[PDB]
Amino acid sequence: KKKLHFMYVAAAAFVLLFFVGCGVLLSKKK
Repeated sequence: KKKLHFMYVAAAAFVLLFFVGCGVLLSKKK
């Protein structure tokens, strides 16, 4: 469970780079 608290939050910070790359995809949808 502790892994979901710290080891996880640390992920949401890095993995964010993959979620931000989709931003352009949405703005492209027309």
